[PDB]
Amino acid sequence: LNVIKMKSSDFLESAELDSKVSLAFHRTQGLMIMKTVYKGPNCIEHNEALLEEAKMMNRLRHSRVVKLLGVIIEEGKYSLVMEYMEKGNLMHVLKAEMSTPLSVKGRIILEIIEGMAYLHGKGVIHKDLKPENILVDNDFHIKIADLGLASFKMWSKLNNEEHNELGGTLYYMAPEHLNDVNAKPTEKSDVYSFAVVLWAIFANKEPYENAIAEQQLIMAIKSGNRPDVDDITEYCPREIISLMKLCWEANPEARPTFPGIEEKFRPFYLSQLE
Ligand SMILES: CNC(=O)c1ccc2c(c1)ncn2-c1ccc(CNC(=O)c2cc(Cc3ccccc3)n(C)n2)cc1
Repeated sequence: LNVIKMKSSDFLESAELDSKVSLAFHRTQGLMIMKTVYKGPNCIEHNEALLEEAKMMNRLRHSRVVKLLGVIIEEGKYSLVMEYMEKGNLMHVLKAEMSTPLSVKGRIILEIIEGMAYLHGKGVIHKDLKPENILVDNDFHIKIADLGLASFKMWSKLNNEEHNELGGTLYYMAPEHLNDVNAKPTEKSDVYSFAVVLWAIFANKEPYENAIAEQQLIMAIKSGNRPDVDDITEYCPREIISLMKLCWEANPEARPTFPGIEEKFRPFYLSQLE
């Protein structure tokens, strides 16, 4: 239940693509993901600040939030060890040859809502909610993550050491945050990202494929351009299109909270989707 101090000797591994990440087989505990944050020539000393922060992160415990299983804190090697989510990210599931049924998509949306309401209920503002931070297990249940690791203050800090040998977010970023280095993220910013995730779940693709240039898209979105609702070929219930439109509202105060989305979406899910 708690964070375990693991040793590098307890594993064997393999590389992978992510915000490096390598799957690892633990000698006695089985398959895990190891994210190595620092591998260096400098024995570092503030091991406790790194360990306490992982214990503090480990306090976010919910069925829809990725669990940290352990940490490797040793001479020149610092790694986060996490549970493996076997299907990868939500975009990989959506672009797969087999199509996800509407009932399973409905459940995925509800589970994203539950995860986000839980995080906001803990005073945690995600700032990069997007399909790559939504992980999927073999049963198609989701768990929200933060692969950039911005939420872990010291682990991010430790990565930026200079004796250490070691974007795309724009589509999901709320327009107040676009072209601004100082915009502070709010719960309503995450609600905006959820609306674009909602569109992508039904379009099975990334938004704005016809955008020629990044400054064009940034200026377009700020003037009120949104993902094309007509470019959803599959059937999206009118209730979800209405919700998507309310959540990407230009005015942040018009956007609902995740608890208010849950109250509306769950009865609809149960009555209309499964
Ligand atoms: C094809 N590729 C994959 O198959 C694939 C890729 C990455 C995977 C994975 C499978 N299976 C687990 N990963 C994984 C999970 C987490 C991390 C890094 N860790 C976190 O993101 C994290 C976030 C939190 C709590 C939190 C959540 C949301 C907002 C703020 C804070 N905690 C405890 N850890 C790295 C890899």
